[PDB]
Amino acid sequence: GKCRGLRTARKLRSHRRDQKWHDKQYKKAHLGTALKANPFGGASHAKGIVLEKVGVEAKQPNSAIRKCVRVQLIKNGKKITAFVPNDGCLNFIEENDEVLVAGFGRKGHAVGDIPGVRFKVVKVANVSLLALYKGKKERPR
Amino acid sequence: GRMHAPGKGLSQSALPYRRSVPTWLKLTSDDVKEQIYKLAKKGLTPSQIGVILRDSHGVAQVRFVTGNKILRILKSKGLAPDLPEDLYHLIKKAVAVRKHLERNRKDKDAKFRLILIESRIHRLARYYKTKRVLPPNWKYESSTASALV
Amino acid sequence: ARGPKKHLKRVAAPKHWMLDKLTGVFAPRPSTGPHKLRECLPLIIFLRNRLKYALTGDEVKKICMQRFIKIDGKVRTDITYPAGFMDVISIDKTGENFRLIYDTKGRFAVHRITPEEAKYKLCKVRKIFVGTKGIPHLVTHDARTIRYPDPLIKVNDTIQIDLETGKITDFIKFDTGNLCMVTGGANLGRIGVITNRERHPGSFDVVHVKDANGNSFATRLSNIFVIGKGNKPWISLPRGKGIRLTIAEERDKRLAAKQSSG
Amino acid sequence: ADIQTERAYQKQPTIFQNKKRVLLGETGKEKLPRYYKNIGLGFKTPKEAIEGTYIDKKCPFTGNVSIRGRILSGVVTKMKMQRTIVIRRDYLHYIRKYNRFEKRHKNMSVHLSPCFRDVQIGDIVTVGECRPLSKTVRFNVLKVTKAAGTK
Amino acid sequence: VRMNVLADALKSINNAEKRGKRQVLIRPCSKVIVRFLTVMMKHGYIGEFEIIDDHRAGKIVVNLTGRLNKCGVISPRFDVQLKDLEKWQNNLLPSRQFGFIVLTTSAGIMDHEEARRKHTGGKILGFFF
RNA sequence: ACGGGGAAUCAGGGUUCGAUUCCGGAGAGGGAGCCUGAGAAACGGCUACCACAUCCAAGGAAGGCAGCAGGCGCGCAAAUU
RNA sequence: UUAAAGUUGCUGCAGUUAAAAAGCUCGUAGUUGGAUCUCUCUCGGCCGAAGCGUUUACUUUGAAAAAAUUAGAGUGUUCAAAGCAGGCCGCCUGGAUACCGCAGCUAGGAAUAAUGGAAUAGGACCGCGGUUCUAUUUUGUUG
RNA sequence: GAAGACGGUCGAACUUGACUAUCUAGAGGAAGUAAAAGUCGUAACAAGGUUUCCGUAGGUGAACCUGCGGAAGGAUCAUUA
Repeated sequence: GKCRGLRTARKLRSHRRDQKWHDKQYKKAHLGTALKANPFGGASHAKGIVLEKVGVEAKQPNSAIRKCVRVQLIKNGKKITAFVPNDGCLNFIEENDEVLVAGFGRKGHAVGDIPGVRFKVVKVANVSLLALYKGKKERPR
Repeated sequence: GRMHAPGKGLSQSALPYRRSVPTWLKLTSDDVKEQIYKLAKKGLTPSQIGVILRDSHGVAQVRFVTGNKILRILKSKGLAPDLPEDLYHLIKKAVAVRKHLERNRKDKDAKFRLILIESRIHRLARYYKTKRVLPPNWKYESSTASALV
Repeated sequence: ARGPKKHLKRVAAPKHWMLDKLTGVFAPRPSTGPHKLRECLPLIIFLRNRLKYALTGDEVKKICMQRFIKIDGKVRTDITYPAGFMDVISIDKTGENFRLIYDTKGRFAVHRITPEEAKYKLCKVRKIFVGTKGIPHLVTHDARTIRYPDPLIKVNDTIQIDLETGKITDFIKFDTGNLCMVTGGANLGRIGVITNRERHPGSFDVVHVKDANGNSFATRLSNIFVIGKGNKPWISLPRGKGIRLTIAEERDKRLAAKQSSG
Repeated sequence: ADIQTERAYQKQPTIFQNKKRVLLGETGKEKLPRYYKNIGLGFKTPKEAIEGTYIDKKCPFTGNVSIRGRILSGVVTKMKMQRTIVIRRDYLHYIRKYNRFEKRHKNMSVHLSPCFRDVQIGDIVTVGECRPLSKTVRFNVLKVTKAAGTK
Repeated sequence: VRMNVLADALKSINNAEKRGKRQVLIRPCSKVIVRFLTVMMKHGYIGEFEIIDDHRAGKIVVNLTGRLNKCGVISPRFDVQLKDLEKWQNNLLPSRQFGFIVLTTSAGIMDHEEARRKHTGGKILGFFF
């Protein structure tokens, strides 16, 4: 049972803040060891420079080749594999290009089919991928 | 439920409702006090004097006849011990466990049974130091206890 | 900071000046004078905001610089001179005379007064000390020091000052049964008879006051200004008589006073 | 000589103790008049303050301190210094979330005058606020009531 | 050990309205039990009861009507200001129409409807409906 | 992590944010020392040292935008010399 | 980041088998603890001072708590978000009010909960005597 | 009454040690990670072909095996005067 006195608030307030630490949603946002491990550092987006186009394989029950891009981030030098989303969207990218990268949507976890990929390309060469895919703009060289 | 035992046992005395000294008792309160002085000069505890008057002299409760209980009679006449009755019987019991223990070192039963008699002594010495029946520096030391009893 | 502040922000102004939000960043910042800056009404707010004589804070300069304004019978050419409680403002070019008295809602009021009354004001005695070859002094709440006072003037009483000469004419003492105005707190501007004064030595005296309708209230002793001996005020009173209406009957007064129209 | 243990001369500084006397003054009595004063909040000056020979410049009955501010209380814990003791105040702090309290305590070093002699630890004492007397001491002992386990 | 005699004397009379009995024995009685029981009786929840006087601490025999749904104790006896009584009688009572919270004010052990009239706060003792 | 007044969400309880226009603190590249004055350990004052850096005829001279604009750099990220 | 999350649980979770009760016992701090007990003395004009009683927690009232924000009153910004303005044919207005935890002041209550009060009576209330210090009036002023 | 000196004090800073901490060039090997549908038995789930599981010691190609002591989460809630 729980303690239930009237002078027991120090037992109550301090049992909770030790028991709060077994909460993995609490710990991953308060310990600080998973924000120095995050490649962004707690930003929504980041920019980088494309090293190469590595295309990685889908997971078990369904087969395709997810076309990704190996990015090296500007602000801390870290490296990142980001997913180039729609079809024919690797054909707007060459090597050594500057790419704004987002998260995939699961807040630092992989999104189902793709293994170990937590980011997706947003803009290439300071123009948007939705502007290139839908033909609204032209790829600047 | 008993303190240092797992037994939850129910056995005690049941005092009656009628609080008065009964009809047949032909002893006044002064005669009962005079009996108590002799039975204490014989060297009996307050827990033994109340038994002898109940069995032989027909006194049900001395608190009901005299108006006062046993220990406040002896401590007002002066014939009372310094350390109280139940603290004596624990100290005297912890001597005989400790005295027997130097003969038989391997007895790990009475080594455990000594600590229960030990831990009951400090529960009572604390209470008597609080109610100031003992002086506030009395401590049970395991070596001097042969000369306390 | 390093040394004293010279500006006042507008939101940080006293609430009773009733300056709106959107006219500027700064508020008029009263000059040092007889009154605390939380307990005063600057002369720029009395001319521009209350009386609507001026329209900008340059016309108050143009009015005061013609020496048209006397505050307690001395001509004042500072527009941020702190006028406070019981101060007489004589404008002689138009012919009006005002006295700054609180009204029932914790603000000041435009209280026009007769020039037969404008020759005197009341002050409250704040500290009495001897000195300088044994000569006794007063200090009032206007910092007016009046040496050689009457020996029956003590602390927390009320004198009556003649404003052309500076001398005391007659006084009221602190007693029960005297008519008092509250000059601070949440009962500010309220007029009632002193019922009781509870002493708390090493702390503040509490002075229970009784209305003319029966509404009792209390204050600390420093928010107490003895106005009259008995029940007769030695100054005039505003349109409301220092008697605070609760908001229900304050509504009833409006919704019954609009029905006199046509 | 029972006062002058220091390296300078302990002297109550308001009292002049070198008045010239006549033959009925030297043969009559060597009388040192003492300075005492009344703390104004209903604390009785002890007879030791009016009959003593101690000299203390921070005693609230015979020295140069005036008691003004908060008047508080606490129980004595450690009397191991020269003229000053350690009292602990006990209080309950309300935690709002849990609607419960918690035991709390704070210590005060506080000046004990020599008029309050025979003070044992563990009894309630009224303290009174004055100016800083040392780095940590700002209260002065005003009256000492004894713990209920006395007689 | 028996901390809270009013707690064991209400779950004795809670557990017997379940089992359908017409009388409870509740030993031992304090006088906070007799004040609490008299408030339930005055609102028709309980009926007549008898205090058996042995010299130790009394027992009570309470005749039960079949009208009590729940009888409860609050532990610890939290302090309840009158501006915070609405939250308590919304957490503890089934509706705005019936049921009472018993609190011990300085004007006596009373309901929450009595304590609102006499304008009093207190410490919450328990509830019944 | 500058603190408060406060802000978001919310049945009741709560949780999280509060650099940011009001009050209070601190600081003018980093430490340190002063002059004047009612008030400064002041930087749109001075004197040093450490760090940068402008002119120079090479002997010297002058610096301090976390004021308003504006520039570079940084960055996902912010306006008119 | 907040709700959803009664998936951090004070309200309000769980612990045989789903994650989980320490091998057992003693033990200091902490936390929690059984019944019980129905305002007066020296003064001023019967009404105020002064004292309390053992000390508190609790509860209710009071006074003190910056403005802006929040709630909320009044007001046809052309509606509204706002604003503190406006209205009538020189006058008549308004610029309210609530909320402002804990700690600290104040006054009433006395249930609950802590705590004292005499047990080798150096105990209460009475009038009786002694010892030591000593007030300042008394002897037309004066030592 | 200027320069300048003795001494005091405040104290930036410099030099060399120790303790560290961080930015930086380098063979060697190290561990886990991305898969693997690659080869030998078949430890386990049926009495899973030596019931299984737990602690603890020893030996191996390895799932493991064996000595001691438990438990049933067993394959018996039971075995006759």
